[PDB]
Amino acid sequence: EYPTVDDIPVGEVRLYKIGDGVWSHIATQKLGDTVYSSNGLIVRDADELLLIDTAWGAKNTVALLAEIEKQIGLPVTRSISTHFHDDRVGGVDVLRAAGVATYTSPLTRQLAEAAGNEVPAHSLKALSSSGDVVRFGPVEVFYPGAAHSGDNLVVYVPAVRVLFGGCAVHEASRESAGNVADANLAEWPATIKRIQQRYPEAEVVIPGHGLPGGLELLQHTTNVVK
Ligand SMILES: [Mg+2]
Ligand SMILES: [Zn+2]
Ligand SMILES: [Zn+2]
Repeated sequence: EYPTVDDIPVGEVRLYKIGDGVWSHIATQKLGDTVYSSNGLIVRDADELLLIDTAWGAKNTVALLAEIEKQIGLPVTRSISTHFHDDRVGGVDVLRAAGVATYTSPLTRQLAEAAGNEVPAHSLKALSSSGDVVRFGPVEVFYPGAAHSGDNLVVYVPAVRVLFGGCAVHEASRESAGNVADANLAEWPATIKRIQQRYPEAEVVIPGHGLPGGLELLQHTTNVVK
């Protein structure tokens, strides 16, 4: 039932119910010859929605908003981007066009600027050192340390025990580390442990790319990082 690269053309988006008031969004994108899939999150708060990550580009993010408005029928009022790469901030200008208040960590804004990528407008201050946590509407935003990138954050929804691990967590089938050009492989194991120790009751763990699983995904990531 979970969408993969094989059932979504580039330029379409799909939503998938994870629990009460929680969906993942799934999109696709081609770099050169390779097509990938990518996951974000949608969390209901009263009569509004908080978006976690873009759908990897402006065309995908417009379609994300259209799918959200079809399937759910509530406005996206704020967004959070979980690191600086295009699959997280790519399409932030689409969000701003639509009146969305876009947030990320200060480091993510600096790194995104340095990479020539779109930059969320507002900083989540108080997310500066490994271990920092802030509450944000219906979720916690946790900065566990460097791993996939120096700035990567995870988002936990406590009501329903859902952890969006983003690109710091690999899916079950993935056996290679991936894009490690911004990675901190030395620190990635300690970062994962901080996540495991913080969210031991998580029922679902969603990676940045691929299929969701449980908490087994965290140690699987430590194994893949070697
Ligand atoms: Mg870019
Ligand atoms: Zn990335
Ligand atoms: Zn990614």
